[PDB]
Amino acid sequence: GTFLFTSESVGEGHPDKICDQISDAVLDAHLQQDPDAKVACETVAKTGMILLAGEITSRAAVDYQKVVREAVKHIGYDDSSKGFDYKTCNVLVALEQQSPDIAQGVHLDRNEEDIGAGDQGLMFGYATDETEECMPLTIVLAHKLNAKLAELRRNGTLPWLRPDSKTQVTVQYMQDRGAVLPIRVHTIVISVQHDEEVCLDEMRDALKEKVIKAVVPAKYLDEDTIYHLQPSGRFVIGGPQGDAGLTGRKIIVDTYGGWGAHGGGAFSGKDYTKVDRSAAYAARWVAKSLVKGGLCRRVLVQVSYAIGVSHPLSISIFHYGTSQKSERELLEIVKKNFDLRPGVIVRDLDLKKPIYQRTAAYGHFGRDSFPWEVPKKLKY
Amino acid sequence: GTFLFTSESVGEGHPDKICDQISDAVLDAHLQQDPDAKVACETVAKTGMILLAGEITSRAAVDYQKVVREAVKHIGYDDSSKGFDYKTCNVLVALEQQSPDIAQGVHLDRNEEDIGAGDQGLMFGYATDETEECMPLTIVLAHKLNAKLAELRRNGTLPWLRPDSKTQVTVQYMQDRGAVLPIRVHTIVISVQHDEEVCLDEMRDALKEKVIKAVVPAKYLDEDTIYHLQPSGRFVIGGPQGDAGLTGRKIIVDTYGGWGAHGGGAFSGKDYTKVDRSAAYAARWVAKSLVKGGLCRRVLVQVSYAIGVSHPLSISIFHYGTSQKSERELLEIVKKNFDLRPGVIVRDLDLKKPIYQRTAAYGHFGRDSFPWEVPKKLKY
Ligand SMILES: CSC[C@H]1O[C@@H](n2cnc3c(N)ncnc32)[C@H](O)[C@@H]1O
Ligand SMILES: CSC[C@H]1O[C@@H](n2cnc3c(N)ncnc32)[C@H](O)[C@@H]1O
Ligand SMILES: [K+]
Ligand SMILES: [K+]
Ligand SMILES: [Mg+2]
Ligand SMILES: [Mg+2]
Ligand code: NA
Ligand code: NA
Ligand code: NA
Ligand code: NA
Repeated sequence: GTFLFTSESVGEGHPDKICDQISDAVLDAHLQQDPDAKVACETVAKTGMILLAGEITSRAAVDYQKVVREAVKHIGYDDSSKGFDYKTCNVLVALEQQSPDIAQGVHLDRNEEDIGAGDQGLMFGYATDETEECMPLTIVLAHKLNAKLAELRRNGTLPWLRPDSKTQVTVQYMQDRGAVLPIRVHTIVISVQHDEEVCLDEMRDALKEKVIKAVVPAKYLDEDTIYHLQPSGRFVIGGPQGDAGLTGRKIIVDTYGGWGAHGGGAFSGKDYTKVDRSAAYAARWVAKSLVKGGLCRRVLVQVSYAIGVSHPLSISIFHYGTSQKSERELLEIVKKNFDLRPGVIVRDLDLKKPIYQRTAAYGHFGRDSFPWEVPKKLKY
Repeated sequence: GTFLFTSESVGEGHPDKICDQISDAVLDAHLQQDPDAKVACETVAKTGMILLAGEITSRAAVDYQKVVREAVKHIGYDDSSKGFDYKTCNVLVALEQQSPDIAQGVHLDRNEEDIGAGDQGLMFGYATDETEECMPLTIVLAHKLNAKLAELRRNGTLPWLRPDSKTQVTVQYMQDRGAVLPIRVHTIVISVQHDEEVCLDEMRDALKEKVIKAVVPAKYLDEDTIYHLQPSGRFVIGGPQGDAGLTGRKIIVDTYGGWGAHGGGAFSGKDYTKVDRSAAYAARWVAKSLVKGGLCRRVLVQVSYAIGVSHPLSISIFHYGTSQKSERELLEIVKKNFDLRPGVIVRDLDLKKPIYQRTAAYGHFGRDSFPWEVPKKLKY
């Protein structure tokens, strides 16, 4: 009756995550001045380079040099010895206006509530009662391991740490009438960029004692748990120098860690009219509302859109057998309680607010009581 | 008992797909000369620009200008009137060697069969008996609609078509003891870039009569089917000019269209040591082998790895209730019949062969009898 499931997370300095954070720093900078900015900002990172490419139509005056460099500073890349330095790297900009053909078909001369979806696409939300925050334990633990690394880097207790990290957690679960129950941690991987001086044994001991034991409850760890700590043996070169980064290349880290499903679209760098983001946030909100409302223990929600059309083309509910109500009944409850037009989601979830950089590391869900994490009280 | 499910596909000229195809053209060019090339080539596209960024260590001598421009030519962007021209666009290259720290931890001085995984990560394979090729009908139809557009563009019967397109198909299904049975097509979306002269009514009529009816069996279409054809109303600006493209931004189009699951890693531009690709191909091979072997009607396979470690850290089988055998029994069959070390997968699936550009549009699975699509006969 038991099975394994694995999820990963990455740190703030993983090169793809750098790009997500920069893209959302750009979005936030625009929204601070123009709440209706149309933003589709992709970021690419390689040795010494941040490139911004995409489409922005906005009344804001944004200093891209400053915004990019401040984001990199916050992440911690502040010296050539670390492989990347916000003070001295190249920032290149290839940004144009939003296509007028898109604008006319999506939002021009439309009532805000009746704005069209900014694109076609499909999106999923997911929730599971296995944690209070309604997220899979595998990814929660993986994120917290990366957060702990950043904490110990920033507080100076492990000064050999650098910002680029990856973690991976395999949990053994039991099945429980469609719900899942975590039993134990089967395997943990941690890889983190480090300075030239620290030895492998010092790092592996610190990762076990000061990172894993600080994060993972002892009840989940036992004599059989497998640890792969600095498994490559050496990780001095890191950040964009070690591996090119791009926005939207961590979409499973950003969401459910392999659980649930994904429609494919990236979140970062996009304003609310891009339903890839807003409708995925709304679908999470629906899923979490169903679980916290006691209607089911685990649920997957699909929605889809066509460019220029406000109402979703399809809505689907999959409850894994964890409700007394049928999926059809849950779908009817959802349709009676939620309006998933993007021009309504923006109001319900306050999606013109410049909080997006905060979403761009450690997952978009299960944290911080963002609006999509506050369940809606359902009438049925 | 019925539900809706939606999947999308994109055409060869969608800007993200352009990048996937270029990344895999670069990979193939290296593999033609050096079967052991280490390749991690990301591509970015915006108005007038293809940028290559990443890491390649190879004995090949590759003319990146030629390889990139030939790929864009094949896609069909050959004139400024179409928004992009292989003859005149900018090709910029930011390629460095593979990090020596990665190389030493993954493959240097290792027996090929015992090469480490090139990264940590998780990967999924999926198969469903609802089509002969063991793929979801929603995405099969979505891909075929894009292929039909390209066919009618290239044969001159719809000369107003351009290469950038997106499609989306919503199917109504019945549940059948964990398997799924397609009933009818509920909604179809098609958006395709077009010339300045053709009118909306001509396009919508052609898309219904010459594209949809040519692709979708009439038995699935009825008076209730909803058609969103050129729903934005105008799509003259397209390709990278309309929307920036990046490699690895169509990972759900590349795989199962929202069905199954995804571990997050992109395929294109990566040689076999990157388990994001090779282990996902192997997991598809496992899933399809289980379904074609009669052991189940629908199955999801998870595998995961740590950088530098050859054997997977976890393997999991989820059969949706579609087998008489337990998931544990299927897992034991898989473990007895498959060796999922990357240095064995490469031999079984012939992954040094330069066929990767062929995988980079219309999905990596369900087509062309690639090695991962030829089931393994299972002993149990
Ligand atoms: C293996 S390259 C993909 C990711 O793995 C990490 N990485 C880079 N170099 C190493 C290394 N030497 N050892 C382990 N992980 C690494 C970085 O987070 C990078 O973005
Ligand atoms: C809306 S931008 C995202 C994708 O949608 C497509 N697209 C671009 N412009 C339009 C348009 N005017 N109408 C419909 N789809 C478009 C292109 O495939 C692009 O990559
Ligand atoms: K990369
Ligand atoms: K884009
Ligand atoms: Mg990456
Ligand atoms: Mg895209
Ligand atoms: Na274990
Ligand atoms: Na819509
Ligand atoms: Na319909
Ligand atoms: Na491994």
